[PDB]
Amino acid sequence: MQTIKCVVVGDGAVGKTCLLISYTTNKFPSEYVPTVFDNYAVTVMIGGEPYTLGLFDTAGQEDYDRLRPLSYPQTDVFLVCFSVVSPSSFENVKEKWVPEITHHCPKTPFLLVGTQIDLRDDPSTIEKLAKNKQKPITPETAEKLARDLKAVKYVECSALTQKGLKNVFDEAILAALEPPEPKKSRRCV
Amino acid sequence: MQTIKCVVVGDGAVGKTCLLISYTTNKFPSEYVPTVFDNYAVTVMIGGEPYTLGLFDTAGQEDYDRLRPLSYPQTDVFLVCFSVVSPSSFENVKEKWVPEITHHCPKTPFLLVGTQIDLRDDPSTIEKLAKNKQKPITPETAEKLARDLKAVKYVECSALTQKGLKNVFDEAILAALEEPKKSRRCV
Ligand SMILES: Nc1nc2c(ncn2[C@@H]2O[C@H](COP(=O)(O)OP(=O)(O)O)[C@@H](O)[C@@H]2O)c(=O)[nH]1
Ligand SMILES: Nc1nc2c(ncn2[C@@H]2O[C@H](COP(=O)(O)OP(=O)(O)O)[C@@H](O)[C@H]2O)c(=O)[nH]1
Ligand SMILES: [Mg+2]
Ligand SMILES: [Mg+2]
Repeated sequence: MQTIKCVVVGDGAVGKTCLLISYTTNKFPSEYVPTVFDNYAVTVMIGGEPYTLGLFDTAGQEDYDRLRPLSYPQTDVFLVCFSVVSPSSFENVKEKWVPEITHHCPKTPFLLVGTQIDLRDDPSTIEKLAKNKQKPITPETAEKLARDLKAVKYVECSALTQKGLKNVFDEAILAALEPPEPKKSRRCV
Repeated sequence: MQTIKCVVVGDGAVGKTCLLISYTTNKFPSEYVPTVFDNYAVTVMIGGEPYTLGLFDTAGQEDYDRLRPLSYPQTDVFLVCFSVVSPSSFENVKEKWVPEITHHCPKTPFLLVGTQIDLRDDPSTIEKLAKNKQKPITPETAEKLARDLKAVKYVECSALTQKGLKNVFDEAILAALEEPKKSRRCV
């Protein structure tokens, strides 16, 4: 009916699934994260006419490297997710994710989404980080990464406390608004 | 999950493509052989943890000279191949290959690989060599060059009889085992 496909991507355990399910049901899956890689839909009211926002989840694990890209076709905006309290995923945004996306979808915009920020203050997570890199990604450093990789922008959220969250998706909606007739329509293919 | 990139280089017709295909499939391409712009990813088991061995082929032809190096980055070890029954390929190892490789990848180890050894007796090949060539590169001779050009070592094989072949890659595996002090990764 006038679609907006947004494919979520990011290392594993980064909180991709919880982020979507949280956004869509307004309830963080506090007992079992649905093990199914599913699409989601939300009828957004952009302007005056409704738009179908297609939220697509992905399987991050390496095993899916050769398959994952299959869902990429016709995407409008991407969300490269990384857990604010696991530098691991953050490094991968650069070394793995952004490249993959660009490779397959060169004209498709993408936002850098920091996830699990609520944990930026959970001591045990900090005490665990101890391994010298006992430092959770800060907005300061993530932002530059956005600039370098050319992300439309950096937005961060907590699927647990709902903080930001919706914003991430508004930013996703606004970044995806393809032009009118223009042969320059970033819709991936 | 933990790789070892191995790029094969050598003069055309040296038996590069069959060397790979035969090693990976266990059967010499008896009726078809591509040009290769392909990649083979055998799951090697080093230690206790699996390693993905990336076998990359290259188009040796002069035309590809400025482009072929595009695959060089991320390489752990090199295989400079030359067909034992074609001195031409041999000379090119020193004059062409090692340098090219050296310049591009100054820290990446490489191995001197003699190919098509089984031909070192096919009369026709021999009698054709008659034109100033009573000798197909002997291991001893190649070995010498190995020392000179500082290759990790000289290994030879016959993609046809698969003789030695497997060894070539083991040596390739052992040569590429990057300690964490200095990574010979071609940048
Ligand atoms: N007899 C023999 N010839 C070989 C062997 N491996 C390759 N060849 C010969 O190689 C020719 C082409 O070599 P190829 O592998 O296509 O050379 P490349 O382009 O250097 O990879 C084939 O037509 C031959 O059968 C081998 O071990 N034994
Ligand atoms: N505390 C906290 N845990 C989160 C948050 N978002 C995700 N998780 C957790 O992250 C882990 C994996 O998240 P999932 O959504 O399953 O990650 P995926 O691999 O990216 O789909 C689980 O422990 C979730 O309980 C968040 O904002 N807060
Ligand atoms: Mg998931
Ligand atoms: Mg070839």
